[PDB]
Amino acid sequence: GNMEASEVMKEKGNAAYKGKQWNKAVNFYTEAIKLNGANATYYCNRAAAFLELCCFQQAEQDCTKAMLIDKKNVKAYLRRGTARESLVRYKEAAADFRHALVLEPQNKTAKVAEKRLRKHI
Amino acid sequence: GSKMEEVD
Repeated sequence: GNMEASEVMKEKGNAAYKGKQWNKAVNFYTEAIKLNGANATYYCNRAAAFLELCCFQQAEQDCTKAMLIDKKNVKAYLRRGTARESLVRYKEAAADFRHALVLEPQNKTAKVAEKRLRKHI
Repeated sequence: GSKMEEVD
């Protein structure tokens, strides 16, 4: 059914993403989401493809939807954080990088980011 | 560890 097709589309997205086919990835993930709109990982993955395209607003909206579906999605915070730091919104980035560390204390990406953001906040 | 460069 569509539930099963959705995971197939996700997996095709992941292959596209791994080969740097960023638009193809976006398009697979869009279809994944159209078939199953209640999966935080599908949105979080699409954010990642958008980040690579410099589509930062779209990445943010997607990380923001991923958190609605699942508050504990670590990568949604890391990725929204990155898009914000890219859009020079350093206060908002730090909040997200801080929250990722609340969920995943050892997270190396959030700790590197906090240190870099310190000298802008 | 969540590696932000990896999709899931």
